[PDB]
Amino acid sequence: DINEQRALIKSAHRYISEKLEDHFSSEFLPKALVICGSGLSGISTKIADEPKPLILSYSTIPGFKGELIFGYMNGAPVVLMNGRLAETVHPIRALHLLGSINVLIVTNAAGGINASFKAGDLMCVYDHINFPGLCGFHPLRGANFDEFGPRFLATSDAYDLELRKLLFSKKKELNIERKIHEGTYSYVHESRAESRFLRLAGTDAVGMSTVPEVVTARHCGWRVLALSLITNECVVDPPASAHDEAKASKDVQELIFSVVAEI
Amino acid sequence: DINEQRALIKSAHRYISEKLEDHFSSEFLPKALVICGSGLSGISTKIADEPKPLILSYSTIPGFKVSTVPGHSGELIFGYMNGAPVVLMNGRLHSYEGHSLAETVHPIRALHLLGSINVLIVTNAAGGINASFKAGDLMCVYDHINFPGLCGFHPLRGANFDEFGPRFLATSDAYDLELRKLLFSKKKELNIERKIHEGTYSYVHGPTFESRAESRFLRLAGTDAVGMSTVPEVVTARHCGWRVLALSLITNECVVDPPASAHDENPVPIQEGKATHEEVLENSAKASKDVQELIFSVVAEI
Amino acid sequence: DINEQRALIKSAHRYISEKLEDHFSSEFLPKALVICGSGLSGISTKIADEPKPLILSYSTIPGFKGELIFGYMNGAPVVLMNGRLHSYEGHSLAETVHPIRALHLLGSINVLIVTNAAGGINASFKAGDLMCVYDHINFPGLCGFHPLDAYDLELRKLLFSKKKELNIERKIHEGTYSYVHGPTFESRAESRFLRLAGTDAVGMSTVPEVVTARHCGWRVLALSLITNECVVDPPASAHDENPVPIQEGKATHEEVLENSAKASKDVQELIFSVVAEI
Ligand SMILES: O=c1[nH]cnc2c(C[N@@H+]3C[C@H](CO)[C@@H](O)C3)c[nH]c12
Ligand SMILES: O=c1[nH]cnc2c(C[N@H+]3C[C@H](CO)[C@@H](O)C3)c[nH]c12
Repeated sequence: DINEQRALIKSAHRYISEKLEDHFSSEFLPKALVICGSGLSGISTKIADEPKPLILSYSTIPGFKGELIFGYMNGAPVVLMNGRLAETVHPIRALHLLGSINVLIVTNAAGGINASFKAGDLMCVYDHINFPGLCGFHPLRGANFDEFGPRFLATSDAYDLELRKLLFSKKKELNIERKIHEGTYSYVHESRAESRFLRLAGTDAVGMSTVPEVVTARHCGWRVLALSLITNECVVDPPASAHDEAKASKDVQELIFSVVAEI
Repeated sequence: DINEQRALIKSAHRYISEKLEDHFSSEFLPKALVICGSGLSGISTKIADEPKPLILSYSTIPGFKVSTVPGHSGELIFGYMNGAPVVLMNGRLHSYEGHSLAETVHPIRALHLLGSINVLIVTNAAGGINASFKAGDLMCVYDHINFPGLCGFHPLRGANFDEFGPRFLATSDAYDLELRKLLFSKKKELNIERKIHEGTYSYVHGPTFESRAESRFLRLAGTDAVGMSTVPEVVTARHCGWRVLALSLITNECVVDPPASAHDENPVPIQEGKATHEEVLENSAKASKDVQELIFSVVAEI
Repeated sequence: DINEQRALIKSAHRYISEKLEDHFSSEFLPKALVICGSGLSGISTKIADEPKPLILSYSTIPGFKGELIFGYMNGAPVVLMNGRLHSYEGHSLAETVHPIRALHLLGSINVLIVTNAAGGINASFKAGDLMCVYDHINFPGLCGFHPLDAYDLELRKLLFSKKKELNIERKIHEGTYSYVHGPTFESRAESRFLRLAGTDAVGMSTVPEVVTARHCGWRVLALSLITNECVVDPPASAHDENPVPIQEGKATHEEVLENSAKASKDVQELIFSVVAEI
């Protein structure tokens, strides 16, 4: 089970590393993996046309259940995951074997739970609640990959302070007027009562991605920067009583483009 | 399948029972199962040399799964502690290792069939969520939160073992009052100064330590200490009709403050105070002698 | 699995549809499905004698893991589910809602009326009160357990108008039902948690049926019978010299069944009145 998972991770790396060497004139050693969430596939446009980026379809990569994009962004070599529990984070581990990536930048679309948030706002993630992981669906469940990281991983330090300071500094410099908050992302696998529960539980934004990748990247020792696009404000007010009578993506693109040059 | 689970339970029992009958000259009828938590395997040193104890490796008993952790694979130790026949589970299984909850509590079912055990004494290490707790303190468990259980991961899911207990088990009475009073009486008798709080333990799956927001969530939900075991064993023992005494060692203080903000002028490093397994083990080791002596005293009076 | 799940649902519909054709002289097209929860089998007595109702045991219907009763109630053609399935029994959520998906294929049902027993979490509720459900919290759904605006306002108003018309004194609250997996009754700390989470009543069923009915395009009316008041007080401390016994007030299935049966006549009268205006 872990033996087969290890072999598939090594096969994926083996394949990827070979394709890089055949494609690039110099060693390609990406400093970051960028995961483009829903509606944010335009991050790819920010990849320079020279040298010609390398594109591998997931179908072609051993053990990948979409495409991987290898190229330069603002002078830095990166990999983009265009589209996306053990198997869902397999790509992170396969890419870790390249031995160059030290930052995961992950973007997603999320529902606004914090009452201050409005659609179109951004939220830099500085904490998370991994609801399925508290219960029994967890990317690290099973035998530990001892070569990658520890059996018991702290997550109180999951969201790098310097990367967050960097993101905000870059926003003020490109003078982006879009609202950006800092808060807690809750991962779940939506009623008024459930949204109310999420709010009182401490949720600022909610969605069904990101956290398993953040946990897996942290397990590998990477730094993590995570950014949510608030697509809508969830309603928390009770139903009526029977007794009664893509502008965002553009901004995300430029933020990330700026960020990676200092990564 | 339940008829498959019954067969595995009956098989484990038969193996264990036959081992005992061949090892001890008097019928061995343990009154308590003691489950030893992280860093507390020292409890086994309280088993007397005479009569010779019996040690059964998990790897040799049907249905038992071994730890994925080397080389602590886990063993059942049958012997006399302070004159009382007991069985110790030296090592427990955790669901984060990849075992089903049913697998982690199978030994309780198998041992129930000996027909003598009426008390579970369960120990564990836990992170302190209650702000007043400090590493080194003990907490006597008088209540729990089974959040994974509410959400679909429950050791009693499936056809009910009607031979053992009710389809619908109350848990508002899970933590016997007289055993908790016994525990505190022994603290007094032994002049142990270590604090023993009383409070609520929450089971979470792991294997990550909790984020700040998760810990804040557990806190607002009423958690005093958090760990990755114990609750499914308690529930299963209760299903079998045993009384339960549960004792947590607070091995670390969960970090619950919001992380440094990007806007903060003098930020606290987000790594400050982070939990590590090494801190848990070293703190378990420091408190082990007190835990050993408390249990040694308790088993003579059950 | 999925293109085969579809086959089992069609197989169930074929079985049922032919049994109905064989049984009734005129086309029988039920407009409501009533799911009879814990201790509420008495609904069956409200089915009229003429035309004779058809009973189908769950054991003879393809894919069903109880009985289905097809007949007229207060002039309305309905189906009753006498017995429901629960995830704590080891059944997948898909298996627990299979009967709804099969019956949807008749193309005639447009209302689910679902009843259940529930523990009272709201401090003001008493055993014997009813609660009309207007919202829910799906706890297993947080982890992705899933069978595949929910609770019709006009049906809720209809329920209250019938309580008034029938002079039923029994209290009917309106509030939030929390679905938790079971099969244990909640600990004191768990019940206090549910209360702070916004729960008014707690139970181990219903939500997956509601979600499935909505997916099939049906309106939903859900009624909980409060059968017991959940214990919330912290248990006796070892330091208390005058402790309240930890067993005091504990939930039992016996209490649930007895209290379900006591409220059953009122619930039957309500549902009987409602289906005629569905
Ligand atoms: O206090 C409660 N907690 C959770 N569920 C129920 C229920 C509902 N049903 C009743 C049945 C156990 O009596 C089981 O299927 C859950 C009644 N009271 C409670
Ligand atoms: O802060 C905590 N959170 C969750 N569990 C534990 C435990 C119990 N542990 C011990 C072990 C990790 O150190 C693992 O099996 C769960 C001690 N401290 C904490």
